[PDB]
This record gives sequence, structure tokens and C-alpha cells, in this order.
Amino acid sequence: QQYECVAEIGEGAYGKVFKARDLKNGGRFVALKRVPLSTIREVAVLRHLETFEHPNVVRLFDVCTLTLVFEHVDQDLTTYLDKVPEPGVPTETIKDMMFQLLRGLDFLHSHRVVHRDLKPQNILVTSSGQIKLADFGLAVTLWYRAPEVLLQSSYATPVDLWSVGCIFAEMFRRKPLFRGSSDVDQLGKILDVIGLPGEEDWPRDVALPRQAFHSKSAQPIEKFVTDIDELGKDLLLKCLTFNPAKRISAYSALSHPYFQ
Ligand SMILES: CN(C)C(=O)c1cc2cnc(N[C@H]3CC[C@H](N)CC3)nc2n1C1CCCC1
Repeated sequence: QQYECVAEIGEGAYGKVFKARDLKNGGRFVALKRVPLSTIREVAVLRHLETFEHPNVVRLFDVCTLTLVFEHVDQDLTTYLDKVPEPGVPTETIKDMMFQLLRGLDFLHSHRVVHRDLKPQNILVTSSGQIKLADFGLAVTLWYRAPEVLLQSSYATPVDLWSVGCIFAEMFRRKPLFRGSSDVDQLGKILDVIGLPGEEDWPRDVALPRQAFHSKSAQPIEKFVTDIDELGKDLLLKCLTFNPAKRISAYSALSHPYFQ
């Protein structure tokens, strides 16, 4: 066999993911995920995106015929944040890591692919300090979920920029912003901070009415994220817009004055 399983990374959600040895290619570490026609189209898309070899998405090495073979990265964002020396992440490091993130996201959005579960645990940091995206394109924590996903209203690309706002905040605080035990609790936490949207912004034909949430004003963001720039504040707000339509795009965000 070309691969020897040595460890189980974890997840176990869609399937069991193993860290192995690529015996045929110099014993480099790889990540394996052993897993109808809707799945066959899911992998065709991954193989297709590998052709452009974007630097800010994890590399897909092979598809054995069913196991998927990715490069292994030893580290994720949470572990980087765990082990970052106090006072924490230099603001210039935040800017670049973010820039790498939106570049990966724009690449995916451009080819009409949504991550749908963008969290710090499937954001990889290579030894070279490069950002790589993982665990997307194949069908527990709600802390990074867009309001539309929670409300079961829309599941479009704006969802992934909501998650980016959440992560952007977490790079200063080094603690998650919205920690909900459930979808409604999650929704509660969000509206405590960003405030109650207008009725025109609340999607129609949805279980949860705007009237299940009370006294929600609009807390200034500096209170939750300190040592944040004016330009960073501007960008964070356009990402954490309640209405997916009024929310900024990855392409549009890559041009924001914050990055200059
Ligand atoms: C479909 N798969 C398997 C991927 O997209 C993929 C390629 C990976 C390459 N390196 C890593 N590293 C892990 C990050 C977390 C930390 N414990 C160190 C191990 N995860 C990869 N992943 C998944 C596994 C779960 C998180 C994202």
C-alpha cells in the first residue's frame, strides 16, 4: 500500500481523517479521508480546483479509487492562537493572514464554491506561515455560522464572509466573539452586539420572527475587540452585516483601505 496510517487527526464528522506516510514520495506526511453521483461531482470540483493550485488552499495530491490524499499541515489557527506569545498577534501578522484568507475565499467564490463551515480548525498555517483552507466541497460548533444559515433562509457565498468577520475579531481577542449552545442562542448572541436589524433585512418565509429578540441596541465594536484600527472596524462591520446582500464580498474586501 502507498500509505501507512500513523494517527487519527479527529473530526469523524463526514468520516475518519488519518495522518499517514506517502511511502512512494519520500515519507512526507499526508492527510487521508476515506469516504450515488452527487459525491462524484463533489470530487470532480476538488480535482478541478487543484488544477489552478492556489497557494491559499491545501493541495490535493491524489484520489485513490474511496480515499482523498491531501498535504498535511501540522498546525491550525486555534493552535497558532493558543501558542502565540502575549501580548498576542502583531497587527501586521493579522493583516497578512487575513489577506491570504480572503484570497483563498475569493478563489473559491469566483468558481462558485462555498466553504459553508469556515472555522479556525479547518484553517491551516504552514511552517512558512502561509494560510491554507481545508474541509470544504464534501457533504457541533455554530460560533461562526451566518444568521441566514441559523435561520435556514439562504446558504450562499456571503455565509463565508460572516465567518471571516468572526475570525478577524478572534485574531485580536484570541477568544471567540459569539459562543452559542444552539442556533437560536447563537442568533441571540449576534443581535446582542450588532443590534436588531430592520424588518426589510429579516428574510421572509422563515420559522424565527424578528420579534423573538428584545432590547437589542448596537454595542460599539471596540468594546468587544480592542486595539482594532478604524479601517479594521470599517471592514469588520461590512463583513458582519445581517443582510447577506448588503454584506461585503471577498473580491471587494481584498481592495478595502485596511490593506494598503
Ligand atoms: C478533508 N481534509 C482531510 C482536509 O481538508 C484536510 C487537509 C489537512 C492537512 N493538514 C491538516 N492538519 C490538521 C489541522 C488540525 C490540527 N489538529 C493538526 C492536523 N488538516 C487537514 N485537513 C482537515 C482535517 C481536519 C482539519 C482540516
